[PDB]
Amino acid sequence: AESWETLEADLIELS
Amino acid sequence: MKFVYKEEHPFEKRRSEGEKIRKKYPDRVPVIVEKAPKARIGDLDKKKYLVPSDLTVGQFYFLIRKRIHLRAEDALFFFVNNVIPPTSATMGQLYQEHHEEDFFLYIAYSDE
Repeated sequence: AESWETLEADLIELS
Repeated sequence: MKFVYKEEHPFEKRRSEGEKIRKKYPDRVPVIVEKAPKARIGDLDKKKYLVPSDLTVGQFYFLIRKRIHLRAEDALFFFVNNVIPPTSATMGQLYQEHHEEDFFLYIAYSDE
């Protein structure tokens, strides 16, 4: 039920 | 300590969520992040994360901190089962060492 936050859009800033 | 996620959801619900992730996403780990009870620090609006297991704890801190309503200078500390993790560990490493029976990894953060 509770949605997941995935951090996918965030990984770009680790590169 | 009492994660609100555990009060809001039955064990069997949480275990089903965590177990599905582990079996379908070998590259990810299911993580709950909540403020530690005694903590004196800004708030995080979301608690349920699906986290690349190969992120370091330090990298996870960087991404999570962005999402906490913090003063710019505030540091925070993570606790997993009451221990501050190493920053060079990975989230997969922490998960293997520290995941709970519902197959979630629980991280409490604090101002300490």
